[PDB]
Amino acid sequence: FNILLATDSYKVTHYKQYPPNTSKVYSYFECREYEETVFYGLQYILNKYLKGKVVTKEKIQEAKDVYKEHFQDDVFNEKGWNYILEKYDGHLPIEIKAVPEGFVIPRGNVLFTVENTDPECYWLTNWIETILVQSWYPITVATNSREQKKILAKYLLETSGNLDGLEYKLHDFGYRGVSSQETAGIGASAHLVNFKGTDTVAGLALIKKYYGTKDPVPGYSVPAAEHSTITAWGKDHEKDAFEHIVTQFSSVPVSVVSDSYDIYNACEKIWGEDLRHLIVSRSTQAPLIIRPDSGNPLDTVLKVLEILGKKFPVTENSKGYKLLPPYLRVIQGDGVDINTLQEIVEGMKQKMWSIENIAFGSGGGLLQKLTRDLLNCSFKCSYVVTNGLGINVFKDPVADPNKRSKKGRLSLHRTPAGNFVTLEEGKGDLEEYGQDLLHTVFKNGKVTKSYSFDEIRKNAQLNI
Amino acid sequence: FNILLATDSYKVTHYKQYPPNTSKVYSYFECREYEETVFYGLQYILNKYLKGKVVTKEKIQEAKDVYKEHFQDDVFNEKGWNYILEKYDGHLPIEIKAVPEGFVIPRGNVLFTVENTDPECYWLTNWIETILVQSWYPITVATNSREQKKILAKYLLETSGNLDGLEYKLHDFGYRGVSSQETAGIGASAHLVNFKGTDTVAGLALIKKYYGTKDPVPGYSVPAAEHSTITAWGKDHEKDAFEHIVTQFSSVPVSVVSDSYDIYNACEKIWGEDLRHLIVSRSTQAPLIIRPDSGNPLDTVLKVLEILGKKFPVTENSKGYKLLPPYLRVIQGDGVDINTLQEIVEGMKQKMWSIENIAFGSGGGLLQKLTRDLLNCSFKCSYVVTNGLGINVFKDPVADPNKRSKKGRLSLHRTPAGNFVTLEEGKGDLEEYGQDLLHTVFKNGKVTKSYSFDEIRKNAQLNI
Ligand SMILES: Nc1ncnc2c1ncn2[C@@H]1O[C@H](COP(=O)(O)CP(=O)(O)O)[C@@H](O)[C@H]1O
Ligand SMILES: Nc1ncnc2c1ncn2[C@@H]1O[C@H](COP(=O)(O)CP(=O)(O)O)[C@@H](O)[C@H]1O
Repeated sequence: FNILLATDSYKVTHYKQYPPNTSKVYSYFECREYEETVFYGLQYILNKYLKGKVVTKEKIQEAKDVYKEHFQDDVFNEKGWNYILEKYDGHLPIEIKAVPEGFVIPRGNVLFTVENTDPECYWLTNWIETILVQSWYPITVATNSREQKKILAKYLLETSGNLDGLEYKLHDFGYRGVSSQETAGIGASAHLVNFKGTDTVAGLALIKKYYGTKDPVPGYSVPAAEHSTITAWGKDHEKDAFEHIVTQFSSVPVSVVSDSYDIYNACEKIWGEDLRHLIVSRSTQAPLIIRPDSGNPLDTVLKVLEILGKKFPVTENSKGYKLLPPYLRVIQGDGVDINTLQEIVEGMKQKMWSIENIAFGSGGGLLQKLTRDLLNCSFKCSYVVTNGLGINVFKDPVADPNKRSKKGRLSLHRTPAGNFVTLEEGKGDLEEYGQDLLHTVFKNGKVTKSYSFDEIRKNAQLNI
Repeated sequence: FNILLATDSYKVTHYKQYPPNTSKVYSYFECREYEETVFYGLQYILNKYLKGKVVTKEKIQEAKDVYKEHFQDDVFNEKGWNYILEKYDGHLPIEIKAVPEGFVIPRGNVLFTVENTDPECYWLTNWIETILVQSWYPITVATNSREQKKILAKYLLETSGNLDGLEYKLHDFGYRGVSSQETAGIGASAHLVNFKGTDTVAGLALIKKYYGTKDPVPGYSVPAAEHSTITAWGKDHEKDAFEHIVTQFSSVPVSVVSDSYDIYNACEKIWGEDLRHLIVSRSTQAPLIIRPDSGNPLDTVLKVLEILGKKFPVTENSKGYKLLPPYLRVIQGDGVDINTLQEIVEGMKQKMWSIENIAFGSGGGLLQKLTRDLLNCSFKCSYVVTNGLGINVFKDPVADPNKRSKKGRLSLHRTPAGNFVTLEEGKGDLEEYGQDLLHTVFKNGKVTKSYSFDEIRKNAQLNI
């Protein structure tokens, strides 16, 4: 990895575009006015890409050669990078201040600020915009995950009277459905800010390396069939496949994909009749989890539940909602995103089914179907010093007031009612609103302030 | 990077789930029935992740320990993995056959197949599903980028009578808008199958390392302002910003974001009067490229063109469409995806503006707003050998015929009319349909057939 090659091409020329005698460029990240965002993921970037000796004589030469061909010209700022190498032993002269990770913050508030700490390196702040802006992704995954947890909590409370099991109710199965290995680890770690369940091993390793937890792992999984392990038995042997699998995993929970040929038949005749004896013997600590995986997600779930309700001993919990026996559960892993999750739980509640009966798996919906537009993640310059004079800078496009950016030096504060406000134009120096909530997390090549994953989870909790 | 840790967790238990006495699991990848897809990206994954000695004792222990905590149980198949270490010096006993990269293939056809080459390794075919299915992403980016190129081609032809500059009409600005560094490089390279322009330099490194071109670089870029380099001058000095930049880059094309404050004023009064003299003197090889970046994408483009056509000498081309002077162009980079690109060119044609006038930048729309669902990318088992008998396996969910998978051993053929057919149930052996288009690309830890990026581009060409 070469930081000199991890920027948008066109930023290679920007050092020639600033007003002459600019000694300072100060920029900020916000999610422009999903009402509140979880701040997560910056520390990963600081550690993996930004900290330490990131410039070498070989990296300079590599970038020189690449840009010569990419531009067919010599725009590359070889001198500026040589300066950083010689003066700072390749350590970036940059200060980054940030809200603590895990913090839940309303939209349109400053989340982090970047500035150069050497006047020669005015051009550096925005060189690193590209890399730092990728934090949109773990912010957005964490926020969307947390929004889903809010929905799950509402209906579990309504239908059961408590939140037992909540943190296992939405499980990450997005490994194959993301755009890369590196994305898999980052997104899975972001989901684990809110939940405990992941099939994406790389998330755990990222957390261990970049954040740290008290546990050996933050993420968990249970044995489960896939279509290949059922259909390999042949069409006429779906029952033999079912019986082999539940018997192989008779004392731990086991998920079994049941829609290979006919989901309604598998539930009513195979699970509900031929193999019933192997289900009702099972422990509360080791349920069979029936997995539909096709058809209309709500309609399938309701019909699966009605079928099981006629074949197995259903009870009524203290809220008046129907509850399967504890050795039997359902998981819906097909077509799950925030919208369909809401429809499924509302539709279950309407038909008097406890949210205790169900859990969810999500892949693309959880980790891939998300863009920087969802939270309007944006990084803009708000303050420059030119000729020793500091000036408040901003954009304000005529045709879109939503893209208006903030002015001057920024700080984040608690209001007297305990909400958040971002003060502009250096006004946080007036001290009418207490101390700035941003901390310096990076300075001159060093990470200066850090958070364990446990602090992060704590910060990201629902009100409850 | 540990391949034993690069699967969905639940797959760890699948060696216990297949029928006893199974010696072969054969699986295939298709984009289930955007009617034709560009097959691109597998060769990256083969080289980075799959080839050579991928198993070591250290990797085995690491996996063993992680899995003990994740599952809170001993389910990891140490014996299977140790067998591969000792018998094959850690090389994967797997054969993969694939259609050549760059091939454009209709929906619902086999694109690659995977099988174990040693009966002891039956479980390995689907171990590596997760990592292989990640090919959905470069497949999908290349396909969606080619589809935008068809739209571009159509309207450029209709409005100008040729395709000059087509390969430069859609520029990749998606670096900051993707989910990670790795995605950035994979996505940029997939876009370069169809176009020449990227600001994501990692795409170029990937292509050189994994595919190779006779070109010194496969992608190119031009000097461009951002809001920071314009707004830094202060609100009253937009004109000085503009002036400084076009003078810095007088002899090459230069793109200037013009909507910081009021794009309509910038075009009419700043470019159109104040700085008109610095524009009209410019070379055809070095235009000013005006960049709007807000408002309704179509409306803003049209109004920008209306303003400019009143301040600058418009001609009418041989097809009757209006054309700005060669020193003056426009680039829309805001809000651009396949849908809006189509609306803009059609809006332009309706108002009698040539598509020669415009180029497009796309970020999230190009590299991030895509999922596995768009082309229904799917990997499924179609054939097993159990007790020395081959059986044809498939799924066929009652409620969703779109999810029916293919049966038996598969091959891809040219039809007599020159289309594609996938033969099922090993019927390709009857040899009624000429050569199987799938070629072995991986066998037993070695990459066996490679494509340069040059063949890939040639294979992915438009009809025209
Ligand atoms: N064991 C499991 N439990 C719950 N959901 C699962 C699951 N295995 C797979 N899924 C669901 O199915 C997705 C993976 O898609 P598949 O490759 O199994 C089916 P298809 O996309 O080929 O039609 C996951 O992202 C998840 O939503
Ligand atoms: N030089 C340029 N030419 C064309 N489009 C550009 C561009 N620079 C940025 N863009 C467009 O804007 C996207 C980057 O978003 P920005 O951070 O510049 C504005 P915002 O996202 O904060 O509202 C790029 O992916 C691209 O579509």
